[PDB]
Amino acid sequence: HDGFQTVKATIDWEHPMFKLYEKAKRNGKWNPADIDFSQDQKDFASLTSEEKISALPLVAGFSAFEEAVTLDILPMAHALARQGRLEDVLFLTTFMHDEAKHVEMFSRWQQAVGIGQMDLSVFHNDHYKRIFYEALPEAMNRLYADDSPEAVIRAATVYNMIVEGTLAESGYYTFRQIYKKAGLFPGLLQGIDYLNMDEGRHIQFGIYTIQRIVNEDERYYELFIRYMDELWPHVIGYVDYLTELDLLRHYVIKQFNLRKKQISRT
Amino acid sequence: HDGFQTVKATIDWEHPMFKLYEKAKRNGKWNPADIDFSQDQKDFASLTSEEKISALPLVAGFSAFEEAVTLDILPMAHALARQGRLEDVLFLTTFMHDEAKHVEMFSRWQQAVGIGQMDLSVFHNDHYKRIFYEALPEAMNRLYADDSPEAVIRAATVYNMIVEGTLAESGYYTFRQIYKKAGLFPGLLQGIDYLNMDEGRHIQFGIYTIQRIVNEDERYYELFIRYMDELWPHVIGYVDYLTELDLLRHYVIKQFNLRKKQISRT
Ligand SMILES: [Fe+2]
Ligand SMILES: [Fe+2]
Ligand SMILES: [Fe+2]
Ligand SMILES: [Fe+2]
Ligand SMILES: [Mn+2]
Ligand SMILES: [Mn+2]
Repeated sequence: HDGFQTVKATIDWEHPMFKLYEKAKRNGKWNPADIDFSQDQKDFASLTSEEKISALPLVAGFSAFEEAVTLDILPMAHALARQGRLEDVLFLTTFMHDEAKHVEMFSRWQQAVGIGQMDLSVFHNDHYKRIFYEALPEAMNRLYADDSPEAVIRAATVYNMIVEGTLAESGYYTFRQIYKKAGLFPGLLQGIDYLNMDEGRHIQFGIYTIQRIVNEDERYYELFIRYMDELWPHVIGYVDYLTELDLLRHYVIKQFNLRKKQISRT
Repeated sequence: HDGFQTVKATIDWEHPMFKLYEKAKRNGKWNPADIDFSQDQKDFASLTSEEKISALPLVAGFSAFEEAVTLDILPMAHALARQGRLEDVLFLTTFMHDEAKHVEMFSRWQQAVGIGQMDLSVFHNDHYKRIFYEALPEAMNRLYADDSPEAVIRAATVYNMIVEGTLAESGYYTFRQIYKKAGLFPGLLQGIDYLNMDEGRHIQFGIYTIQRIVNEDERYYELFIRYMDELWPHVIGYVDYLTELDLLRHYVIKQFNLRKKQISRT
């Protein structure tokens, strides 16, 4: 440690990520342990065997979505801390704790409805593993040895713009539509609503991070777009697998294109 | 990623660190942004120039205590995550966010009373830097390449048992005594009270971590005691410097001996 910013001076109170940190504390009070899952248990028990296995593929993708991102944000926090970006780090403590609650929430639902013992790994095909078992952890872990603008942009693209901002967002939108209409799983849907509010902040961090790097050299804009496209085939290839197993497809394309539009070449 | 625990099964609901994580969410709602510092500003302004410089040495040690530990817990989170200790990681998200609030709180006080511009690095002597600029970050950063029981015990000893559990605890106890008696700085003291409640949980993580490793091989008990003693000279050497510049001394010895007693050879 060369010194400490709050000894030499203070926090930068006007920093965008300090402002996001403040919002996260105000809006991040929900506790998954407070959700009543008593009705979700009766709902799941009421389902036919065939109706049961219809919910499980998305729920397997969910618990893994959340456990992966809980573990995989730590190298980003390390890299930004090493660059002295104290406000970013403060914000990322709320990011990481949010992901812990999301892991917790889905595991509490599984336990409540009685599928905790079932191994749901069956429902991750080849493209799902390419992203969540491979390209996500490789891009994040890179940052321990290579924190170049190229490496940070790629980490933020894979994690924030694709995993959270394209795939997970579409999955939760889809799952909510379906079961809100059925009147089923009110505990889980309240959980997803809280989760979606959290993830609004997470995507803003990804946008800020990519944009501040693009703002130094528009070459990085073309890197951003290329990594986005590089990843699309596996994004859709997981959708197809679930399908083979419609609205999920349409919303995913929309979200992917929206994320590109939130980054400006200049 | 080999798999995801909450896909294959669930969280271990009975794990001690899951229970500590639950407590942290219940008891970790305070927000430093809600503290009224209006009276602290008038108090500091009322002090004579000489009374002012009496508070500053401890406050410089404080803002650095907290900024160092915010950054320096990340390698422990990485190491335990790599070992698949999901419940420990969940808990450590509350640990890291608590430290962010502690950094924030002290920086908000400095800003409110009008010392934010002053560089307080003057008040870290040689032993303070040995611990906080050197031995703390080296022991934590080691865990990126060496997560052996020896390395984890040493990290937990330096960070949790010495930095937090011996020095910071004694400093806050001392500072509170003094100013509570004077009727001064009620905002700061409310901040320290909240901070002290948080740090109760942090020390329990350190104890759990050391004890679970000692429980595999009592050789590690003698390592624990030796690292504790290795560090004492610099612990007291910072006390002496502040003194030269009494109750702080007495409480520090007590806390040091208490921390050893919380680890059992068997
Ligand atoms: Fe997220
Ligand atoms: Fe395919
Ligand atoms: Fe702490
Ligand atoms: Fe000395
Ligand atoms: Mn999430
Ligand atoms: Mn602290």
